[PDB]
Amino acid sequence: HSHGLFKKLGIPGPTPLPFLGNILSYHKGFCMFDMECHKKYGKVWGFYDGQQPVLAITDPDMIKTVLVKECYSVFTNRRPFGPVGFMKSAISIAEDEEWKRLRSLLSPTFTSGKLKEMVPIIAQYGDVLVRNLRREAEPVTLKDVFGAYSMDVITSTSFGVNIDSLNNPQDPFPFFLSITVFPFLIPILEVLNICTNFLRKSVKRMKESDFLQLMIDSSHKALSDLELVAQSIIFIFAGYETTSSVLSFIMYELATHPDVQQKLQEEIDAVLPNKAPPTYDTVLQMEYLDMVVNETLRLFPIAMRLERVCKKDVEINGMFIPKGVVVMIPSYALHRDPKYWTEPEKFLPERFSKKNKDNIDPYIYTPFGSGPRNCIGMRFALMNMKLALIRVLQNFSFKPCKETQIPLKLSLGGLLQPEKPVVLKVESR
Amino acid sequence: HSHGLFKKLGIPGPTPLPFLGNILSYHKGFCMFDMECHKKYGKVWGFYDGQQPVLAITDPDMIKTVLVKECYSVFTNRRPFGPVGFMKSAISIAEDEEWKRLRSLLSPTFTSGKLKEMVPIIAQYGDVLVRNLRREAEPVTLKDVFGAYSMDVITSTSFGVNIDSLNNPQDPFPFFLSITVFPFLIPILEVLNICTNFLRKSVKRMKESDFLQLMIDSSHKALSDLELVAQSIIFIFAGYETTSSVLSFIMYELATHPDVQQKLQEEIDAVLPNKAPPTYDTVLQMEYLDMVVNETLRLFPIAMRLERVCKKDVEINGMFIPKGVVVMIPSYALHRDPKYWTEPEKFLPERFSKKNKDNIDPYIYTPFGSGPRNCIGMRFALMNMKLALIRVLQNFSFKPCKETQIPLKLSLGGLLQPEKPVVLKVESR
Ligand code: HEM
Ligand code: HEM
Ligand SMILES: O=C(N[C@H](CS[C@H](Cc1ccccc1)C(=O)NCCCc1cccnc1)Cc1cccc2ccccc12)c1cccnc1
Ligand SMILES: O=C(N[C@H](CS[C@H](Cc1ccccc1)C(=O)NCCCc1cccnc1)Cc1cccc2ccccc12)c1cccnc1
Repeated sequence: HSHGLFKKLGIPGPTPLPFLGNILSYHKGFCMFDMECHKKYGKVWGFYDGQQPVLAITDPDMIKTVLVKECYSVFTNRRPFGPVGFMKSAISIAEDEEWKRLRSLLSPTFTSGKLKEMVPIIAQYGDVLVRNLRREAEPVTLKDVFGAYSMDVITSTSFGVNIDSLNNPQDPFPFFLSITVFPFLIPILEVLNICTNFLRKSVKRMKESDFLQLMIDSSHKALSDLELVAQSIIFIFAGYETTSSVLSFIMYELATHPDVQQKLQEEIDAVLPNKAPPTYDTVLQMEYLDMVVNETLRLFPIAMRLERVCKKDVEINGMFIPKGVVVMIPSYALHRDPKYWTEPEKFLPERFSKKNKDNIDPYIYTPFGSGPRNCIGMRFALMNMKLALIRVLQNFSFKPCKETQIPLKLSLGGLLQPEKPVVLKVESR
Repeated sequence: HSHGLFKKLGIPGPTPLPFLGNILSYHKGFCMFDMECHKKYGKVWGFYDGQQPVLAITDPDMIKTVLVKECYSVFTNRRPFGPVGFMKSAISIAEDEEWKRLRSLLSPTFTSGKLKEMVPIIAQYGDVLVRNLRREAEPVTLKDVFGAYSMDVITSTSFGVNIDSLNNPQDPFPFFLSITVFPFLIPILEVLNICTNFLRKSVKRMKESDFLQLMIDSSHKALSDLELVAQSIIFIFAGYETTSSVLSFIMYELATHPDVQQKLQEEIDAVLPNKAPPTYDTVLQMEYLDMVVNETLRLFPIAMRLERVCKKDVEINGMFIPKGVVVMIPSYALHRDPKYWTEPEKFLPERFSKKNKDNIDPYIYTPFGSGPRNCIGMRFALMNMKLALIRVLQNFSFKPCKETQIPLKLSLGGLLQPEKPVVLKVESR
């Protein structure tokens, strides 16, 4: 069918098989597929997820045109996910005009000062972590401890609840993607009644009569109860998973690089002497801390792939793109590209130093994306993580163990998840 | 699911059943449904074809906004038909940018002078009709004789072929619409390989090395062989069916109204004395002839329903419409509306007289639609029909028979087709 598209465009790529397209080459994960295609075909290439044509671009100017220059008019939406039901109205899933409203509706949640009156609330949960951390079983599953914290902070910044997750919490947060081959079955399930339930109303209950309160405020600017919940489901998952997952990845690199973990712990002692309470302005000046979370986001991107659906015919940077093609930016392949990073498989936070910050193109390293559809909780995630990295390193040191996977191997599937959990030996001072 | 839409909009209509919506009320045809809903709910009402919300409008200013004012930006497309395959690129089926190109590509086919150098070719096939008509079996199936002619003229104006259809032609030109209830299965069949074949290449053969020649001319302005054929399939079907079907409907009203058939035959004798050959300018001045084809198009519209898919949220004439709603204009219900026509079930061509032409709103009587997506072959159809009505009435008179359905009843399904064919007794002079 559409498998002759890239042939007619003069665009190279792996020859697709009938119906399946190129999905068979995902047997080592799409990152390995993206990197190998990046080396065999160059700056641009096309392939097929089933019968869906995907155009991969690695040129920075062209990437900037897709994510920024032609976002509103052409590349407004990502690949349509489903079946979801009412979750179609979630901001990270909605399209065009409905998303444009949801973005403007939820933008003021993480402004400059909106995060400033969060630290007094976030700081309290930090101690709860150091208390549950101070346990002396003289490794530790870094994910659960970080997940307990990250759930406690996003459920508190969005709504009013604290949860010492030493006991059981209620947040219940895969291997199913046949649609990517055969997605034409999504409209089948949109009427087959396919989707949350416990949380689909547990959130809905919230009346409180602030993310929750800056929404019940609900002129072409309304918000149903399900809409309230649909945004809450996204914010809770993103605040729990993304934070905790990256925090554990950061700790793995700190344990396997004692010089970096030690030089960072020196940074926290100086700027915050006598283990002073982390404020909103002390985080924003620890420079080496910023480099450490930045270099970890390079080697372990949560996206791995950035994508935009072409909505109408375009010619960008001297190349025509038809409607309905998914334009993909292989962030993982670009973050590991030896053409932009020397020894790219190595953990070296000096890439983001004061002098080396200029050599980085902001359209090759895009851990939060860019443009109007970038990560809306980027600054909340950076602050929530850095507030965590500061207090946990002011008190503890982290060290490998016999139950630690070294070198850490990432699930060769479709998730910035490790094969084995990060279990590090925690030591105290 | 979406069945609560019109309830939340304050818009009345028949309460839908699960999954089916309101399709059950089509048991007397959608025209009866449109007329009865027009009388029970007023100027605007909504219903569901399955789970697809359809908004019916009868206000002329609002109809003008949909068909004309907001065509390019909002109401660019009709209901997506399928499964078709390569026929998706046919102009009457394509969407937005692809249709916008196909319209500009095929517009010059029926200009002012483009039809003027057609009459010398069309006139020859007229005689072929009067020859096959002069047969004296002293009724006649009006459709086959008209269909033989209308196929001979559109296959000649578009490509080079004549066909005395006294013998067998090759044009092979239903009752299947489950999709209207359950259309989510269309993308299933777009990959299940569901569609023409004989004609899918019989047309393709055309090389000729003029509709065919003004296309092989095939910069973002190309046309594949299938595209050539896909447009040819539409032009052939429209030139054969629409012409012959309306011609037979016109003859039925002329046979059942001898005063109108006689007054029209007087009109042809005067303007064209001594049965002078019909030219391009003699057709354009027979005024009563124009009224007769106009009044027949009122009682027997080929559309019955005009529809546009709402592509983005709009507020038109003080009413909000969400994305994805099909806006329907019930042409049949409006053509039979006693509020705009006195005794609307009666055949009275004086409604379109010189003085009575002003009382007609051009957005209540829309047999060819209006706006950028109107009938592109309107003037070719009007000329091709009037050129036929002139010569066939210059020689013959048409009269009811025992094998004639009086009063004629239309298929209560979804087609301007009669229940029984128009079989009239043809007499000569
Ligand atoms: C280390 C932490 C995080 C990373 C690396 C990350 C990464 C990303 C990326 C790559 C995108 C897509 C950008 C694009 O396609 O151009 C995105 C979007 C988004 N992020 Fe995050 N994210 C993080 C944390 C969070 C948090 C804490 C929230 C809290 C609400 C959040 C909410 C969202 C939403 C709602 C979107 C979709 C925005 C839209 O569709 O308009 N993210 N994020
Ligand atoms: C009595 C004869 C005819 C009638 C009553 C008729 C009626 C119509 C109507 C109601 C529409 C839709 C307009 C709208 O939705 O606003 C249409 C569209 C169209 N007609 Fe006809 N038609 C006739 C003959 C023809 C002929 C002879 C052709 C020859 C090519 C033709 C080609 C088309 C095409 C291609 C479209 C689609 C235009 C587009 O999608 O841009 N029609 N017609
Ligand atoms: O993942 C698909 N689309 C997605 C859009 S839906 C997806 C559904 C979902 C809901 C609840 C839990 C888990 C998944 C969704 O809401 N996620 C973002 C919600 C929270 C979050 C996570 C991470 C960074 N910030 C924010 C596009 C998308 C948006 C934002 C961030 C993303 C990060 C990685 C990958 C995709 C991303 C997809 C996959 C296969 C086929 N088609 C579509
Ligand atoms: O009929 C559907 N859509 C249609 C768009 S496809 C339809 C498919 C088809 C191809 C070949 C033979 C018969 C049908 C198509 O090409 N016709 C127009 C082709 C010739 C023609 C006929 C009549 C007046 N002029 C021109 C919308 C549409 C366009 C133009 C004129 C129309 C007249 C009456 C009704 C619909 C019309 C539909 C039905 C159910 C569900 N969804 C969609």
